[PDB]
Amino acid sequence: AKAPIRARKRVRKQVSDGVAHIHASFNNTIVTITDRQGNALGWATAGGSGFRGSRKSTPFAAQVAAERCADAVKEYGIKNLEVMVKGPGPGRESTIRALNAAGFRITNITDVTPIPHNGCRPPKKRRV
Amino acid sequence: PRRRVIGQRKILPDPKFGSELLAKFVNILMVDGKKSTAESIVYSALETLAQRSGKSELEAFEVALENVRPTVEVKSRRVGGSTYQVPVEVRPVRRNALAMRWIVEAARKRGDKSMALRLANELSDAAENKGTAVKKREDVHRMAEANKAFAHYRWLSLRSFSHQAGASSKQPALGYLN
Amino acid sequence: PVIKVRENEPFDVALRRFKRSCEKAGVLAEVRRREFYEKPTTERKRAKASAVKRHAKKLARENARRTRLY
RNA sequence: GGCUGUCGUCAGCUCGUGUUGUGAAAUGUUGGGUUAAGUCCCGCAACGAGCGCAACCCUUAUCCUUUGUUGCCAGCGGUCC
RNA sequence: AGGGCUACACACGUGCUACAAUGGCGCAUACAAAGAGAAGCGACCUCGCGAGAGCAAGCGGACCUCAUAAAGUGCGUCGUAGUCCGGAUUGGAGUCUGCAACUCGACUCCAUGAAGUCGGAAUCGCUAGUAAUCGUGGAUCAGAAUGCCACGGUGAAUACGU
RNA sequence: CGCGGGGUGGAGCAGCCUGGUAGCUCGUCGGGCUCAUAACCCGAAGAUCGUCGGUUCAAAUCCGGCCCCCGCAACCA
RNA sequence: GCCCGGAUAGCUCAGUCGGUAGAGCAGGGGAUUGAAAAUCCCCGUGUCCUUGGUUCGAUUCCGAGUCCGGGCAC
RNA sequence: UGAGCCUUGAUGUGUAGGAUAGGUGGGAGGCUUUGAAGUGUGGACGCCAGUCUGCAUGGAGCCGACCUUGAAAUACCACC
Repeated sequence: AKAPIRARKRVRKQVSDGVAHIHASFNNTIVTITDRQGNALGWATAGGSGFRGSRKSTPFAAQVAAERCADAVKEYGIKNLEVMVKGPGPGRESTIRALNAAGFRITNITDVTPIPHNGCRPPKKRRV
Repeated sequence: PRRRVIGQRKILPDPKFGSELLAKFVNILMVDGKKSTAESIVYSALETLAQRSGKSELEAFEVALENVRPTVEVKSRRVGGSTYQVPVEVRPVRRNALAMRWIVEAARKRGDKSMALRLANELSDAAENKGTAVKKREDVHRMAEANKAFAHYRWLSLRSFSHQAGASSKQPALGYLN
Repeated sequence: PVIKVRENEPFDVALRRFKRSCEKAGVLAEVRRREFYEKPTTERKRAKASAVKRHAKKLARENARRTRLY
């Protein structure tokens, strides 16, 4: 007779609020949830969400990474979020939009992107 | 190319029913100019379908088209380097035409005895979600689902917009600037 | 950015281009190239050219008035 | 020589005269808008014009008019209908 | 005068007819335009399986004749089997035009009856009375038309967008 | 001297272990795209397995002889 | 000659506590591009090795033997 | 913090079934300061609403026993 409801085995840790980091780049976007005190609570990515090819660097693929990730942290009973945004890729703002539409409350959309003060020499790519 | 947008010649309503959509259906069934032949093959098919099940004659016909209607279709705008298709909403008129066309394509290659049995089965199967043109709608929906949108000249669309004083915004779209 | 100091709830009108300190549109000049050390003499010293484009517009109003362009 | 195919029914191609350039040459024939069109309007050191586009031409689409057989038959008469 | 261009190992362009059931076969039945015709077209008549025959009216072109419009409509029939599909081939008999149809004609009929199950790479024509498809006439022409030239029947997909 | 390996469609290679089986990449020829060649695409053709014999129902294959190509060996005082 | 441990889609593995035949890649067709490289799609196949046995039924759960792979033997 | 040995407590969601089917014998029921039950509050909880149940409250029956369905039937004590 029985045909199932519960999505996973019973919740673990349980921290109520967390930080997310979206590393968006030209080839792929990675969304990683953490604790305030620095601990990965789970991740998912565009490439791991089954896109590959040119689809891997698209706002639509970025969204579907975020919703997949949102499932992985349900085991932690999280409700509130802050989000760090990181890099020049597409999906950069579109990933956030998927997190608020996941039912999460987002505290700050802090773009962090790491900028040399002139610093180390870039590669010279696309050459003539 | 093409200066002027105009089209659509106007069809005469069906003689038995007074209906426009059946009269369009008999055209897309029509080989080699024979309208009076296509008429009979359609009516004998339609009556086979409505006797099989349908309190109204056009009941089971209308739901036949409803299950094979394709919501979105895959178009190519040529980025090059292997394009990969772009979904577009299929306009309701072009929705009807794709849907009617596919049932008849399937009927024409059934190979059973007479187009009236071939057609009646292919409507019968697609009314009840197991036909040859159910499958082709489902296959088109699979290719449309996988290729959920992406598009090109994104950089050029924003700068061609800036050259006409057009806003700081861009999004995936077809055959034209974004 | 969407901006983190606007007031903290998600309000989705904010246009990220109309909300950028600097990010993207110059800031990542430093990636997938080194702008070869005085490549800027031909990349960036086209300042005269864009100052000319402003001069040209400021001229073109006046010539249209005396010629009666409409 | 005649003639014809083709680029192409693409819509362009150029003369006089005036002017600017040492000169080949440009100008007009470029600009603004519009069209099937160098089409038409506006506006200028270019002003005028010719070939070309359009037009006339035939044909078809109505309707009037006149004709009225070897065509026609609504009424009409006769009727083998 | 006879031979030749009309050969054949093969390769290619153009078109026809087909591979079928929206059909082929049979019988009954419907409504066109446009043209040609006194070197010609030729009814009615009786004869021939038929192509054709002879006998003979008529026509100068809205009149007579080529000329039975075909697909379509009706009804029956066949059952996915290279077949009641396809008819290429070849035998045999036969007709006509003309001096003569062997090389090098067209057509009738009996018989027979191939490849062909929608075609690799490639690829072309079209925007609406169009394409597709069905028949009809004509120029040349004693005799050879799938071609070319024209006429009318039935009559579509779709064109968002550049 | 001697010993062991080799002799395949026009080229280079595979299959060679008591066996019946011909494959790959080039080149070739026909068709296609292109103004035309190149390339690119599709189709096809091409070896009676060096040569002679023997064993075998059957041999490129196993066995024997000869010619041809290669590797090693042909010393010791 | 023992103890081990494996024997399935063509392959490796595996949904397979007995009530219940799959993931990854392989070949065909469709859908697109300077055919392709490359997306996306729908089929891919097994009496789980041959025999015993528990049982309400069980391949696997308990067992005997063939072949592969790993030890100690001699 | 692994493991063994071992002390007490426990889950087994098939097909049909009200639900409860770890293998299997006993067995017609167990009544300290009751054994109630039952609605309610939380916890564990997984082939999802299906078991056990701290405990507020209640001192006013679980439930088999041929009560029924099913190869096996349940309560309740052993066995592992």
